[PDB]
Amino acid sequence: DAFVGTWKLVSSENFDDYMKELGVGFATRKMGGMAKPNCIISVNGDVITIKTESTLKNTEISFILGQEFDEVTADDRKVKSTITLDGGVLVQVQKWDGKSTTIKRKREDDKLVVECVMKGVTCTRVYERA
Ligand SMILES: O=C(O)[C@H]1CCCC[C@H]1COc1ccc(Cl)c(Cl)c1
Repeated sequence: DAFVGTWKLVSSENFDDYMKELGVGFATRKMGGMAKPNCIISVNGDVITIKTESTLKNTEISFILGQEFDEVTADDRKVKSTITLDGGVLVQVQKWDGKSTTIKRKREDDKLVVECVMKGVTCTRVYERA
């Protein structure tokens, strides 16, 4: 839709702090921090696929909106994830061990903007079309 495409990371603010609040260790933070992934979003009927590709680590999720699914995150958390579409924003919550984080993906001009919150920490990542 507005989201379908191949997107390349162009900016990131507060991602180290976000990863620290998730409990990610120093080695993984160091690798994730200077990664510049691509994010490839596609849709086939009810099923949306988001692939994240980078030199040291790739991930993929496929989901139906509103249907919880199991996910292994890039930092190896085992989470229960739910994604909905709200006012044109893809809103993802991850739940594990009584904790949660939310990841909002939105389209703004030429940007795919990703806002990630864990407790008091807010990270903003911007992708542009490859
Ligand atoms: O920008 C995003 O898509 C956000 C979304 C939420 C998880 C956190 C980010 C994913 O972050 C990384 C960062 C580095 C690597 Cl190498 C990989 Cl596979 C994922």
